[PDB]
Amino acid sequence: AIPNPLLGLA
Amino acid sequence: MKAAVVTKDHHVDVTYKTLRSLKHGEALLKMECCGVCHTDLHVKNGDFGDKTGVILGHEGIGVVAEVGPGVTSLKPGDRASVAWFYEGCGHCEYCNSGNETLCRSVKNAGYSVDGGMAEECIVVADYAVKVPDGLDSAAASSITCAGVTTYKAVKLSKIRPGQWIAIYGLGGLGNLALQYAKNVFNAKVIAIDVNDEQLKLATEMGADLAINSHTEDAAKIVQEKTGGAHAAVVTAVAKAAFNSAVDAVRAGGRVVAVGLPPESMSLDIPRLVLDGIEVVGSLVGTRQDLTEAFQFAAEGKVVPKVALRPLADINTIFTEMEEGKIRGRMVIDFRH
Amino acid sequence: MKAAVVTKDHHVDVTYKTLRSLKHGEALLKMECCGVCHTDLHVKNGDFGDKTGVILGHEGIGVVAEVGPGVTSLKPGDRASVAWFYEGCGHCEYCNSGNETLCRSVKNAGYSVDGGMAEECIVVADYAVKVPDGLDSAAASSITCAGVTTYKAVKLSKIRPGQWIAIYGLGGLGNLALQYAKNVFNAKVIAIDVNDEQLKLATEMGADLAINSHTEDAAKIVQEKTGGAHAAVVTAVAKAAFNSAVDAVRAGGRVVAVGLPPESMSLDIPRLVLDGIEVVGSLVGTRQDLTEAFQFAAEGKVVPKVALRPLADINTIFTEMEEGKIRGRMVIDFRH
Amino acid sequence: MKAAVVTKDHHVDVTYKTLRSLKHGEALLKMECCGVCHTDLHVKNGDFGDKTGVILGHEGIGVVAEVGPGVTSLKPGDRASVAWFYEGCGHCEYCNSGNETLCRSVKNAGYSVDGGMAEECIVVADYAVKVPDGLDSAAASSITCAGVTTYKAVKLSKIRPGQWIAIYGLGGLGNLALQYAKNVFNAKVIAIDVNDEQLKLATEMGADLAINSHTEDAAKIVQEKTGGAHAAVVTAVAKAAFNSAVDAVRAGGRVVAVGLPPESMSLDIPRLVLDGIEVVGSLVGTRQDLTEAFQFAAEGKVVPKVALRPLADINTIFTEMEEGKIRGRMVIDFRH
Amino acid sequence: MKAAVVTKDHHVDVTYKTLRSLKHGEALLKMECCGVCHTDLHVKNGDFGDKTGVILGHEGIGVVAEVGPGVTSLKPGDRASVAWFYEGCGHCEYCNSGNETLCRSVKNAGYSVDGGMAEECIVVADYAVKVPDGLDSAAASSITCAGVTTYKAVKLSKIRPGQWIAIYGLGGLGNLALQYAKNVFNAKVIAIDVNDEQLKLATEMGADLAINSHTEDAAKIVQEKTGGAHAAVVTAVAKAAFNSAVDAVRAGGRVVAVGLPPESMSLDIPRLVLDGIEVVGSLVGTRQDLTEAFQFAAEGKVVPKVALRPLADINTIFTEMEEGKIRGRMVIDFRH
Ligand SMILES: NC(=O)c1ccc[n+]([C@@H]2O[C@H](COP(=O)([O-])OP(=O)(O)OC[C@H]3O[C@@H](n4cnc5c(N)ncnc54)[C@H](O)[C@@H]3O)[C@@H](O)[C@H]2O)c1
Ligand SMILES: NC(=O)c1ccc[n+]([C@@H]2O[C@H](COP(=O)([O-])OP(=O)(O)OC[C@H]3O[C@@H](n4cnc5c(N)ncnc54)[C@H](O)[C@@H]3O)[C@@H](O)[C@H]2O)c1
Ligand SMILES: NC(=O)c1ccc[n+]([C@@H]2O[C@H](COP(=O)([O-])OP(=O)(O)OC[C@H]3O[C@@H](n4cnc5c(N)ncnc54)[C@H](O)[C@@H]3O)[C@@H](O)[C@H]2O)c1
Ligand SMILES: NC(=O)c1ccc[n+]([C@@H]2O[C@H](COP(=O)([O-])OP(=O)(O)OC[C@H]3O[C@@H](n4cnc5c(N)ncnc54)[C@H](O)[C@@H]3O)[C@@H](O)[C@H]2O)c1
Ligand SMILES: [Zn+2]
Ligand SMILES: [Zn+2]
Ligand SMILES: [Zn+2]
Ligand SMILES: [Zn+2]
Ligand SMILES: [Zn+2]
Ligand SMILES: [Zn+2]
Ligand SMILES: [Zn+2]
Ligand SMILES: [Zn+2]
Repeated sequence: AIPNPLLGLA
Repeated sequence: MKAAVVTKDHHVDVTYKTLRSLKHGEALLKMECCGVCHTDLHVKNGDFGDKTGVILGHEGIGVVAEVGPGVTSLKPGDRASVAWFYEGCGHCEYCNSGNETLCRSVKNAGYSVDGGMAEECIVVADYAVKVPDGLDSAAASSITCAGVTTYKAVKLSKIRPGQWIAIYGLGGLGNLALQYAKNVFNAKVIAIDVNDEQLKLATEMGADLAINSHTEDAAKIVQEKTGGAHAAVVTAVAKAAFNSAVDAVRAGGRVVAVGLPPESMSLDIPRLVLDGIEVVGSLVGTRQDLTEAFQFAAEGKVVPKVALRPLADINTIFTEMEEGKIRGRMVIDFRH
Repeated sequence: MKAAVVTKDHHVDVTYKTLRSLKHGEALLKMECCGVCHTDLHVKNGDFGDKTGVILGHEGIGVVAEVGPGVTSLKPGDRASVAWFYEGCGHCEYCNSGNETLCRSVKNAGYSVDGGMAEECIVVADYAVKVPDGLDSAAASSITCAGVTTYKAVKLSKIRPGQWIAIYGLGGLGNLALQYAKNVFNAKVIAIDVNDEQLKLATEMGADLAINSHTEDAAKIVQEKTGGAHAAVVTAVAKAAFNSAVDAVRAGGRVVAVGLPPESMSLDIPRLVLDGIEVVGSLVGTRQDLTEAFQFAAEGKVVPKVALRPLADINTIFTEMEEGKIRGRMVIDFRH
Repeated sequence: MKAAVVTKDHHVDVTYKTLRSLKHGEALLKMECCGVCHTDLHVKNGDFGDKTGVILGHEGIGVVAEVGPGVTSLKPGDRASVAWFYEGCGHCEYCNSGNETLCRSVKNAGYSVDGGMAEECIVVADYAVKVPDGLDSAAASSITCAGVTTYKAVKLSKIRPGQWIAIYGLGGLGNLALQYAKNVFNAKVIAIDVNDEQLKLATEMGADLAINSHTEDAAKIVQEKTGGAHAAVVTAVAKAAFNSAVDAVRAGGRVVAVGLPPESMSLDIPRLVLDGIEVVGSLVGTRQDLTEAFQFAAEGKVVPKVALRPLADINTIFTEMEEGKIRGRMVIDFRH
Repeated sequence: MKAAVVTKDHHVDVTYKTLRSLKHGEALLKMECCGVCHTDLHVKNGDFGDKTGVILGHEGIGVVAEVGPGVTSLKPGDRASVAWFYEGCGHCEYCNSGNETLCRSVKNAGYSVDGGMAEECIVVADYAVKVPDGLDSAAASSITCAGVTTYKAVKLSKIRPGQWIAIYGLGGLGNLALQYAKNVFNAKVIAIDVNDEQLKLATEMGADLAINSHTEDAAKIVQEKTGGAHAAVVTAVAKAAFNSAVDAVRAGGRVVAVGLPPESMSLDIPRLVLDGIEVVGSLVGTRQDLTEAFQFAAEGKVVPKVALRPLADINTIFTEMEEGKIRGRMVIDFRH
């Protein structure tokens, strides 16, 4: 988000 | 039915839940067992954001009890799996290029959708890979994450037969990485861990060399004894192993990062450049990777070390895991 | 003859040097040009160990004056080059697999063997790659390190046509990296530097986007404007660029490390793993890489930014380099 | 509505058709355009078995008029495509590894399912790739098979920038192969055909060399002028072109077969072995390949040569195609 | 010294010769063993043109008796090999990219330069790969061509562990291809030959399936039993095996051509394209390939089947070869 491992995923 | 649910204070509450009805494309699994992954531990501790309320687990093996509208990939009676890669979008730059686990709309069991550490689990049928007939359910649970991840990691490492691969962290993943590296990819293996008991297991299973990285300088020993590993797979839960791996490979060597400690690794830039080192992250495996990983276990080329536990033991298991007391995998057994 | 010689106090002694007679396989070049590389700066500063006494230079272009016994690859009158890759062993796991710059017995001009920043230079004939007729000597000097290295780095980055590549550090290497990426590999390019004059030149040469990473958050902007770069090439002389590059690529993206600051980069492990990032070092290029890189410059597909200086200016040039006052390359001119 | 339907005597009847209702996952396209591909000619001639009764066409561009149950990937008003790769299974060794066009359960538009050479067409929504805003429908139609196929073929050829690629057959596919090779992959191109008008157009569009293989010994001329091509793409409808390409490459070179004459090619075995030649088949492109191919056309990097025709001209077009009188593509236009 | 010399009527004359003095970079080997390769048969038959007068042999193992000027890579007493790849130029597009066997200036022992089927052999020291101490000379002779070639071919096939590979021609090369495929690359193997005796031996050494291609439709059986081989390696001396392999592989499968019959193979174009088949030629191995191949034999992972014969038997041996009567390799023994 970005980056933001895993949490940033849609 | 009973479910392992993440609590606000980073424990697990065994909770009664009633699952919703199936939608189009979904299936209901009656669970036989579910492995406990160290990723479940990261998730419940909040390393990847707060997921209070989520049902844990993505090493799930279940039997199809019911299928929803439109489902042809599964039928009642099939044994199918609940893996970290629970659903990809199926139509993007990652999904269509053979890189589906990197899908940016991915749903992950035990994290962003309810997982398989419960008596029942709703799966998306086309993404719930079937278990081959010749493989017992407890063993299959380990392949569902620990096995497919390390199978793919070694594949991605580009290790060739006869070459040296350093495996850091010989836990649930690492013990299977050793087995895949040795028995399937025909590599020579250095097993590296801070725990002598994990190393004993590695040696029993044919590790060519074993090193305690707490009491020995691992990279120095690898360099001395092998001329530097051609590749490394790092499944450890501490940054020191990732740092050591960079120094343990020979020039041109590839380090495959697999473990997920909430830390940063350090790469000496001149070392990285002047010795042409490569460092790459690997994320579970595609559905085809899992199918292949399952088949190797079905034919006995790898043999997951497992111990069966009741659901009520889940918090205790996480304590054993934290304290480095687990050997191989602990598997929640739901069976009658 | 006059040579640039490293001193104990990390300066350059422009002094008198006399070359020995040739051995079997060698040739004597009368030098025309030698580019000044930032690697020369690291060397004289002691970053790779004390090399007091060595003649610097590995962007050398010269004319063969004499050949030693057994030499058939060069003849008097040929224009040939003195590159970082001065000699490899020709028979090892690296040399025979298409990875010769990683040879562990490599000799490097201006470091472990006398380089080309002098009026004369002894080369190993079969390793002194020839300059093609259509390429002027000053431009060719830049291709001899800055050009071949970045040509190869972009190649190794796996960037495909129409994809986004982030180039960090727009100096001698970086400006040529931009030109190769854009004009040869047909990528879209983000140019990133802390120096506005370097960015002005990058935009002038077709950079699609330009960011000052000292005043702006480069990774954030790359993410916002492009969706994340498919690849990155880091030719900067500071760890911050390497750290930013890691965050500027999209999932599965590859960061190619080229710069050599005596520092460590930091790589967040969950980012590396969960987003499948790759970080790889690249080291100059093979003789075939250089041949190909020269030919692009000969056909005008890349145009080295060069300024000619007398050998006496070498210490001043290094100050200019340190201070970020060079557009492209300074080139020592020995032509009378 | 009106559709181009294959007859038992290998002609087309423009016929009255009423499409069935949409099922789950499907969408109804009102067609704007449909390119005529030489594959449509093979199909109607029975080269791939008797397909009497099928609606032809897989260079289709249409606007979504209606979506069936569960469809979220398309909505009314969207412009989407009907390609050869009309539907894959999504879960097999080919689909999950980035090789989806090789899916053994594939449905192919204009062959094994009704295609887009009709006023309306039913598509499977997740497999009907959207057309980018900046690209006119007629041009898009060409990219939908001729463009994506040759983009992918050049990609698969492994041609590197500055290298020589020999393109055989400069027709609908071949002309676009030239444009992708030159304008996108930065290759030098030899265009080879038996038709001077095709060659004249190729030269106009930047082909470096042009050879009429009815008047010259193509492979010999390639060898003499270039040292042998680094790669070849064969989009010709005659086995002689495939045989020639194998002779026209240099050692280590790759021939990519694309054309579908119902004939066998011949390979000299000692030539194949002693010169390390590679021959590989390429089949359209994945959904990601098409997306990428479309984007190049949207940005004007390739420009399909097209001529618009009413559906009533289909048989005439096929005669023109047989007689080799088409420059680029003929496109059936359904627009007012 | 005695040498196997090719005659004008395609026989061998055992001829007394006095070798010339060593040049710079050369060494003199006193030969211990030289295997008889079917390539020697092709050569003496004139299949590659008239080579009357050449000494045969490129599976040679000898002890260095003398080194010429400048030699440091070998010293008296060393055991070194005389392989097909006798010398490459060292500086070209093939030599520097990891593809040295394709060098267009290559010298081939027993073909374009005197080979090792003689009591003495002059070698180019830097290209005469040393034999590891743990490997007996007779075994080593087979690895020198049969072994390295098939090691490399299987490597080039891209066969992955657990996958099916079809090996055609279970002779000198073929039996070692089976061993490398099985014991080194962990593949499942279909052994295919016209000779039941070769097939019995293949099965004895672990071939998973065995088919006699004279009495059975090999491709049809492969398809039925395995779903199609993931890859094929064709080491047969007849075109029918190359033709069959094309139909034996699954879609996306790779056929590696190794055998050198003076014939052509036929390749159905729709099959090649619509099933994405790959056909590639493989040519011996690089010096690194040979080094690795030797190590596998030194460690007992492959065990060449050899029978010792005096030089006088050479013509009889070629007759046995023609008639398909050799299991493994016949090895000319010069020792004692
Ligand atoms: N990339 C993926 O797809 C993926 C998949 C599954 C798990 N993981 C991650 O892999 C990691 C391990 O998973 P697990 O289930 O095998 O955990 P585990 O608890 O079973 O094993 C952890 C091992 O790491 C070892 N270790 C700790 N510090 C070390 C050090 N400094 N050097 C070497 N070894 C050290 C421990 O002794 C133990 O043996 C976790 O972070 C998990 O989240 C990643
Ligand atoms: N890997 C190889 O084979 C190879 C070959 C040649 C040079 N190098 C190394 O590459 C590096 C650059 O060489 P050069 O000759 O182009 O140096 P240069 O002095 O000409 O250019 C250096 C550039 O880095 C920029 N820079 C400084 N800090 C930055 C930051 N935080 N972010 C972005 N950019 C920043 C400067 O503004 C300047 O434009 C040196 O370390 C050199 O030793 C490596
Ligand atoms: N592999 C795939 O995915 C794919 C996709 C589309 C089309 N195709 C096939 O590609 C082939 C060409 O399609 P097209 O639409 O471009 O046909 P086209 O009719 O537009 O062009 C055919 C070209 O081949 C040329 N040609 C004929 N004989 C030749 C020879 N001996 N040497 C060189 N050139 C010669 C003709 O002059 C013409 O220029 C057809 O067989 C078609 O079915 C394959
Ligand atoms: N590509 C290379 O670098 C390389 C290296 C060495 C040898 N070769 C070539 O490989 C081939 C074999 O060499 P070899 O020493 O193993 O010969 P060999 O005589 O020992 O083995 C020949 C085998 O081919 C079998 N065979 C004949 N016809 C067949 C058919 N129709 N189908 C299946 N099998 C059939 C024979 O039964 C025999 O088992 C020769 O052509 C040789 O020139 C190539
Ligand atoms: Zn897990
Ligand atoms: Zn996706
Ligand atoms: Zn340099
Ligand atoms: Zn070397
Ligand atoms: Zn088509
Ligand atoms: Zn499929
Ligand atoms: Zn041979
Ligand atoms: Zn060469």
